[PDB]
Amino acid sequence: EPSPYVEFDRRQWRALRMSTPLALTEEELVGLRGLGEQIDLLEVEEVYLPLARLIHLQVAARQRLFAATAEFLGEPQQNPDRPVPFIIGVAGSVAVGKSTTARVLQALLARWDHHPRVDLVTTDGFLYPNAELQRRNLMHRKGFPESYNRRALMRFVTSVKSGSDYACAPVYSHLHYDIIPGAEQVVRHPDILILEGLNVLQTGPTLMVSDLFDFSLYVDARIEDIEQWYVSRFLAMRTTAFADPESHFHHYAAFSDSQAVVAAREIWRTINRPNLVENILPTRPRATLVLRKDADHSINRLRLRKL
Amino acid sequence: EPSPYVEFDRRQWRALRMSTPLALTEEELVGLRGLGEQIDLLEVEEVYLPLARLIHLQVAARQRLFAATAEFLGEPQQNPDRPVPFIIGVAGSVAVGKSTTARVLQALLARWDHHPRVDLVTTDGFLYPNAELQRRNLMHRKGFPESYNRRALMRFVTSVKSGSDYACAPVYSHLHYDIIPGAEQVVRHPDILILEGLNVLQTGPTLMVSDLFDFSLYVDARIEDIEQWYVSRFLAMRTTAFADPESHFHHYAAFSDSQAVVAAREIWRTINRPNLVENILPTRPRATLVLRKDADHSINRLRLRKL
Ligand SMILES: Nc1nc2c(ncn2[C@@H]2O[C@H](COP(=O)(O)OP(=O)(O)CP(=O)(O)O)[C@@H](O)[C@H]2O)c(=O)[nH]1
Ligand SMILES: Nc1nc2c(ncn2[C@@H]2O[C@H](COP(=O)(O)OP(=O)(O)CP(=O)(O)O)[C@@H](O)[C@H]2O)c(=O)[nH]1
Repeated sequence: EPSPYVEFDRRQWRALRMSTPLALTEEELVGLRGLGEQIDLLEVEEVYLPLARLIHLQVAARQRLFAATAEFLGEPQQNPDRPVPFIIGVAGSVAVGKSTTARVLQALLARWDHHPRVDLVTTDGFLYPNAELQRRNLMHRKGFPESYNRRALMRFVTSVKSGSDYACAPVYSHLHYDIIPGAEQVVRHPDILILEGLNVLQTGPTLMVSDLFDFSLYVDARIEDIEQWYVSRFLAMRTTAFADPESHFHHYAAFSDSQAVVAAREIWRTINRPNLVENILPTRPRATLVLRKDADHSINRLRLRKL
Repeated sequence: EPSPYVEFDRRQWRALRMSTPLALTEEELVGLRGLGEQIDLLEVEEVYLPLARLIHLQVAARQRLFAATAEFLGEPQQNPDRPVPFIIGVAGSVAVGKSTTARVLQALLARWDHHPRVDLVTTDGFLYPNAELQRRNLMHRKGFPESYNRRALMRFVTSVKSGSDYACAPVYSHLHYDIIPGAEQVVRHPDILILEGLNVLQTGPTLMVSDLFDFSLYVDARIEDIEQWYVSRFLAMRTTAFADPESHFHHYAAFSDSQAVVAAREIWRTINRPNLVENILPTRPRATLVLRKDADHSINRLRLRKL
């Protein structure tokens, strides 16, 4: 049975590091690591460094492709001070670590030669504001496809990849649980743009952001493990984020372990699980590379699309 | 407003012919032309020849891309006596001419230098047999996504593109309105494979045939024009295909003009229109190139995906 995919284990995958330099300290790793995430410098050596290699190889080859269409159109030859930006999508469930994965990947690629401008944008900024979610009856569907201004997101990525000088994305506060009035993230003709979100890999009756990806990543794990990571991280946040009297979720700080397990389980069951099953997981088959995590957060298997 | 697309008119498009040779007679054109289709050598010069150019340019550049992943995997370098087959998808409504478009495109590419093996497979062969359609209650949904063994189709294209020596597709009889017992089409490591069908561009919760396309075409026209072409061609077939006493639809030969208009309109309304609206048209936004036809069958506008 021939297949579009090839599976790896860490053994096999790490061999494809060749001689890529590790350009990242313990202190820097820390700054990118989210609460509960186990990633260390080893994993970055054996997992993220082959990945960065693969991407370097594909960036050049992906340029050929746009140049051919340029040659065809008889267009001015492509300004080397600004090629067509490489778009990378990073998807997966709440609590699976995908955000850390994208930050880390950003760090690795910013540290190539001649030092490529590598931007990272999360789809948080494209959530509808709370007022607008209330209007659409979606205050309990935050993270579902329809809780996003998908049109604005598509405008953004399309703006960037088409070679615009600058594009703006709004900005989300996790503290306040809402979009920040007046705040903008500004992205200026990067060489690489990484876009990270739950549903970035979605497809539809219209051209979407996944149709612009030159490369995509989906961070995966058994569903019960993710529930565990999610519940655990919720308990943990009682003394970090919820501890802030400003936090929209301050009332959670005073929960008992079991009150907090109960609350976390109910949010998992009513929001995050259904989203993962109905929307996120169906996008996995299209990802260039799946990073499979064992119950301890450790990436031990990988699935690559060779077709 | 930046855009993934660039629109052309025939004027603009035909200029991109450069100096591509026309390698096709009137007699050969005829043999590829379906009943009711207006395509002539002019249209092939001004429309199909830029298209063949664009494709030649992209075939080489698409090879870079697979070689990079090969370089990454540290794989044996790619046998030049057999590169990774270029897959082209051709979609659109019943009666819009897409089949002619694909035959013609096959002819043009088979007539390049060193003479590339260019296969053409229609998704007809992958219809479930009638007995099996009856079982699924789908004898009046022929052409809808679910009337196809999509799994077998995916196995086929995956087989070919992965570099298999041979792959087999079943074969459909239009005469008998059913799959032909024992019949196989055999495709042997072509350089280019064209896959033509109503829904080939569909997407889904699984990796599908559209995810293997390196290039896609969608032949388009105003919906009322296609109904007209369909109705007209149905009347016409009273003295061609239906005229055969063997034809599954022989009883249609004896219809009056207006009886035949009535029958054709009802099939349009109950089958072909709903399929076009619900399934085929939503795939248009993803096509590399849309070929837009005026009420006379003439391709006068084109939409290209530059992103
Ligand atoms: N204030 C607050 N922040 C949260 C909450 N849940 C998640 N976050 C933060 O918002 C972002 C969303 O995390 P999540 O959606 O689970 O994805 P993830 O990829 O697992 C996040 P990472 O890899 O950094 O741990 C993360 O940066 C996380 O630290 C919450 O309930 N309250
Ligand atoms: N025997 C028979 N053949 C049909 C009938 N309708 C279409 N065909 C033939 O089967 C194929 C399906 O045509 P259709 O699905 O309309 O697509 P198309 O791209 O417009 C076909 P072309 O470009 O060759 O005219 C074509 O080769 C056509 O000649 C029919 O009712 N009976």
